[PDB]
Amino acid sequence: TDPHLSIVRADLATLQWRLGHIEEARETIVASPVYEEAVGTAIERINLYLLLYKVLRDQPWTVPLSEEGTAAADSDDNHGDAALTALLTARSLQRRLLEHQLRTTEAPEVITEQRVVMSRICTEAGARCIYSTPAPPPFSVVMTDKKVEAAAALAVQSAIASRLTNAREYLREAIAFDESNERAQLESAQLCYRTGDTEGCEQHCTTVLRMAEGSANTADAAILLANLYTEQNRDEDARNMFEDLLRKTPQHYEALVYYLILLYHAGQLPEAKEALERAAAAVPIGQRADPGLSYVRGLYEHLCNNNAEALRHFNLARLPAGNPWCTRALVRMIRIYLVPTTQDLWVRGTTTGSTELHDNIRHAEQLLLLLPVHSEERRILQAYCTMATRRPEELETALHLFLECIVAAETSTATLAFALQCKVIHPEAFLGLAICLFISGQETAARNVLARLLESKDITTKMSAMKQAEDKVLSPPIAILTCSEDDTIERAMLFEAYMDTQEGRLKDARFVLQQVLSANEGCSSAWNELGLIYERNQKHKNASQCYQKAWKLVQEADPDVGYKLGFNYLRGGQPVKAIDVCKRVLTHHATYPRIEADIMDAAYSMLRP
Amino acid sequence: LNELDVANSWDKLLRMMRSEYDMSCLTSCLARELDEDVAWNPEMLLVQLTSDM
Amino acid sequence: MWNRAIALAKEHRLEDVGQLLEKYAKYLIHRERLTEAIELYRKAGKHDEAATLLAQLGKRAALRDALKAKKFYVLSALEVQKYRTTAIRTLDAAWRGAEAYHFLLMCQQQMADRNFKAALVLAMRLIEYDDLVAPVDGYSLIALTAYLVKNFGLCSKAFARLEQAERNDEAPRPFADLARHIFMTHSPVDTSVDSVPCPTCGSFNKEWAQRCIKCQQPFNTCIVSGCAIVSEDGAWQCSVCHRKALEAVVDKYRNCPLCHTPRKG
Ligand SMILES: [Zn+2]
Ligand SMILES: [Zn+2]
Repeated sequence: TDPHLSIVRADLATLQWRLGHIEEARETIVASPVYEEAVGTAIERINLYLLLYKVLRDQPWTVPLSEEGTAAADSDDNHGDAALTALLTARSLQRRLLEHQLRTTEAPEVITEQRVVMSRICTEAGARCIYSTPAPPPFSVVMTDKKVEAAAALAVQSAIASRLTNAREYLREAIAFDESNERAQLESAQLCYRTGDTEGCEQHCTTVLRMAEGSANTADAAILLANLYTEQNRDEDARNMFEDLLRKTPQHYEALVYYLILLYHAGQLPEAKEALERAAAAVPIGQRADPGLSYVRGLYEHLCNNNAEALRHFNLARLPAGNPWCTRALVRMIRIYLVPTTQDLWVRGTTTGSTELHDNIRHAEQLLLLLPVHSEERRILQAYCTMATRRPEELETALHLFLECIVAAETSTATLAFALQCKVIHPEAFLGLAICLFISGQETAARNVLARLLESKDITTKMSAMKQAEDKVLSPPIAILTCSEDDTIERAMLFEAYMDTQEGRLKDARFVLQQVLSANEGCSSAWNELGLIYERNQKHKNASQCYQKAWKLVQEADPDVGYKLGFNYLRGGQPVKAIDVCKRVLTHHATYPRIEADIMDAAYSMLRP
Repeated sequence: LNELDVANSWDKLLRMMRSEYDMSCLTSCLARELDEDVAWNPEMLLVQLTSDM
Repeated sequence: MWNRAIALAKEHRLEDVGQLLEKYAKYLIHRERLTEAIELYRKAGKHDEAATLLAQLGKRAALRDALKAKKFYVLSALEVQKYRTTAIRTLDAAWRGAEAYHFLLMCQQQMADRNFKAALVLAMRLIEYDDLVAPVDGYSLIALTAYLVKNFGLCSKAFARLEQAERNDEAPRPFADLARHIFMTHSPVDTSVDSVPCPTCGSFNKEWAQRCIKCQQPFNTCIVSGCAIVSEDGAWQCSVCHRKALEAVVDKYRNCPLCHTPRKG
């Protein structure tokens, strides 16, 4: 009826896109008369391109090629990113209208309001550049040869390098158009961190963490600082800033999570109560504990291996459903039901505990039902529940689930091997594959799949290097230097050390264990296995301090390290620090066997000249 | 101690209502506690609910 | 010595006892001794502002865990009922506030009772009670029970109001996602909703209708199932909380859902 008006076309394209009509919405947009006379007749022009970019924000593009079999170098890569072309045009239009109105001198309030939108536009541009979407490679050229497609693929990395250099271009105007823009500085911090200019990274993150209040995005920078400083251990000031951060806001649980995890890594865990209880006191009395707060406390107790209390706290954290922690808390609940003890899934079960394990699986499946099918990790936790079943026929089902995970990620032995050499996108499922292989009795392919997962996280390079490095920086591997909840690579290298112990080549096992220990002091299990390694070579001296650390970490809860550390001291020659250990064992576990006759009597014999 | 299996209050139920879509974002208003079978006196319970803290 | 102070002021006609009682009430509020305050009020015979001050902490309890808030309203109604015996607009507003948190408990536990048909009948009764309970709380249950019985129409209205609330809030929301997903994966047409006729003029009305659509006569609603009562033969009248229910459901319950009054025998 009235095709001049485009206000209606706006919500038309919006509704079409939101209902999944993609090509239809694109054709709706490109059909606009304004798309290639008051002041406002400028701005809505650009608006359509915005919407275009939005409906093409999630759309996977490819790198354009030439039909001869080569990449079309004369065809720009961002041409494939039609949304990037869209907002390239849009930002040019916005600066052109800025120069249009720079000589108008209208009512200044609209000038002031307009003065900030281009910042949003170019920041979204930079985000699209750094978060680019090169499509998965085609298969027709795979069905041609094994060298031509390889030589053709050698331009996609050029494409991403070009795009990120464009982003590094975008940063300056991004910050320059608005300094009050918290997101602009945040993105600038992230791209600077991707480049390597650590000085600028510190500037951006510090600026964000000052002026951003009333928003949680600060935490996204905060973790960055916590990885920025602890990348090389040169700075530990983040700690201080953290409490300073926590000085301003106590209710910022999402920062408190990284606080707890970094403290866990530094081994200074129990002091976290300083920040914790005041936050607990921050909430007014007579009110239910905040679900985030409950998740925080349960996370703490899980790091303290108080899994029975952590179960309750996490179940308190789930209420009410739909909260941002609800998926997280449910995932943690399933994890701790799967791994209640320090024994994780890839241990070997050497009657009575099998039935309790089955009951755990009942609880786990019952709780896993609550997680939506749309959630990606739901099927991974399904496969992990089937792992918990430990039925050797269910291993086939488990690997089927874990190898549908890769097909989800992309969106005979040949099928699993083609799932193998694909791009490493979902490390959780890859660890699931490794467990699948190991509990199937397979160790070579388990080593291969874990090796591919490790290669994704670049802690491969030190195994052979450290031998000749010590023969003639011991850099903490940058993968582990996160302090976020992603524990997957930690368990990955724990698994790898476990395998190496099983094959008994304890050198590189102790090596990677020392690597993660340098990364993390709270990994009590690794302390235990390192001490076991030292026992295997009878080097009780280092094992003694490691087991003391492990005893502190377990909070005296075990008798096993009782006999372990007591024997370690006793064969070490100085069990005067083992007598108190033995009595400490007897104080709670008054009937731990083999104590009263083996150790302190031999200690008295050793005390005699 | 025979009340640690509280999640059963949604276990055999949600199995028929969650298997399709992600409607969990809507069920925030559901109370964790159920309703029991006893007559509550007007005044005998206020002391025990205010004596928690 | 507040107990001595009030007696001293009363025996010396010190009419300023209101300020003294206000100071005592504020002091007990600061010391969070609601039990002492309500005992003082019931020994002093104060009813309406006493119930109001009880409800002041009642809503503060209600905003996180309201199973005590419904009890607070119940004994507030009991206090205003005892006001009648103490004697020898607000007459029914107190009962409205008390009954405002009646329906929600059994509306939520109807899923546990597995008879999901009455869940919608309960859920569509809190529309008039949007002031006491926020509509975002109730419309979630309304849409949920509309989905669980596979009916629509009312769910469209609930989702529309919920999404308008969300758009008011943002000026990334998942209730728009739920509304669009359900409306495109299912037919969004209202099912049969007129199944009860008016006892006066014979006009078929909604099961949740508070008044007739033709003759405009209010109907007393069932206290547990929520259906409007059309015949007084199957209507059971409670003599304590002054409420009505249906015989076929109240025979199962030995006590009233509101007051739990024991049956005299
Ligand atoms: Zn009528
Ligand atoms: Zn009654």
